Amino acid sequence: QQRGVTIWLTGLSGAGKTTITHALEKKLRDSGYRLEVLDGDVVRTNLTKGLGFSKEDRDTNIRRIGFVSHLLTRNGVIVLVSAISPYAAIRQEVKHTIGDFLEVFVNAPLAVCEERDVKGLYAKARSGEIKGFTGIDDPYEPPTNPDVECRTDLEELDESVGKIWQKLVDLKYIEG
Amino acid sequence: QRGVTIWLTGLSGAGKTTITHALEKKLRDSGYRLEVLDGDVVRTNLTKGLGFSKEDRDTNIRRIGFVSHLLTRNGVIVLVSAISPYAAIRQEVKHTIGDFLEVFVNAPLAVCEERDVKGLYAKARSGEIKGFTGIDDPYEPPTNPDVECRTDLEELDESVGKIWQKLVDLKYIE
Ligand SMILES: Nc1ncnc2c1ncn2[C@@H]1O[C@H](COP(=O)(O)OS(=O)(=O)O)[C@@H](O)[C@H]1O
Ligand SMILES: Nc1ncnc2c1ncn2[C@@H]1O[C@H](COP(=O)(O)OS(=O)(=O)O)[C@@H](O)[C@H]1O
Repeated sequence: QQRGVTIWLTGLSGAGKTTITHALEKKLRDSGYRLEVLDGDVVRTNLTKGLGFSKEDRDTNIRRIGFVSHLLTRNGVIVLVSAISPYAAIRQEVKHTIGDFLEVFVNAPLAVCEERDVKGLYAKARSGEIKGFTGIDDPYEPPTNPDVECRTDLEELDESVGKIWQKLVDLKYIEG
Repeated sequence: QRGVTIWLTGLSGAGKTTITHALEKKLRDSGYRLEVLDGDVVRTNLTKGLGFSKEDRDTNIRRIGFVSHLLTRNGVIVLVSAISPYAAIRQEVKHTIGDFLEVFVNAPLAVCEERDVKGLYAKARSGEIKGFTGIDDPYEPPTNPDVECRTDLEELDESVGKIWQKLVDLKYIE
């Protein structure tokens, strides 16, 4: 049994949002659930191609992802969003529009993300090669009341996915 | 019942929006699950910021196709109303979506220009607006649409009826 819902992963670059998204996607698909993934890194090559990382463009980006997530959710689809989405007021705006919405705070310390520097972006932010990088010289406003929080430096992947899954069960979006 | 994109293409003023709304009502009143993506409306949200250059119309149509695809493959009936003047781009979206009906809303340029519903034809003729479809920008008519509605020669009910019957024939609806 399946009801529409947007599962919204927010957090720093490198915090592990994509990894959780993919593991959660697999778990859901293997149970027969109907889903769509909207990953910021990927949709910025199509749906939101042309946008940069100014405040205006991040707002446009998140609002556009929210638009598509809303249409899918209200038609019964489970939508997995993975996007830095650093502005709380914008996340709240999307949550309010969609209603069936779960905010997942993928919470890793800045220092941990910077040490791994998976795509080399932190070093480029520090040197000034890149301007306005989230967490270094651009805001990240952490969720104050997320529905699920995953402290990825302190919990195993299965534990993080498990908490999202259990929340979906508790709220009866998927079968227990 | 089955997902499908119903894609209305045609000149400004040809009657696309009127057919869309009438079709939407008929589908909803029969219990069907749908979404409408009207070019005039999505250009205030989904495609806000784009103009009417070739590259912007391509971006516009491709982005509408992106959303239509995700909805269609999840069982939703999607009604698109957009000038979509480039045949190759309509074909590209049709190919991506698969379950796609191209509806040619075909009114003569002269009929659309004489009504000039939004005053845009007069603005195109004076040069107030540049690159207006059918006046100084292309419209490439479908050569093999799934349904054609000659709105200057058909009653609204007849145009809607043909789209409905096509949906029935192809088993998208009961
Ligand atoms: N200035 C930047 N700030 C954050 N991420 C950036 C920046 N420049 C490039 N990126 C890349 O863009 C990705 C973030 O895109 P989004 O999740 O779509 O951002 S968001 O702020 O608009 O939500 C990061 O994973 C990173 O790879
Ligand atoms: N240069 C223009 N050409 C066509 N339509 C225009 C133009 N400028 C403003 N408009 C308005 O924009 C609408 C067309 O938008 P679309 O259907 O989204 O066009 S499309 O070519 O990109 O598919 C028309 O109904 C008309 O009202």
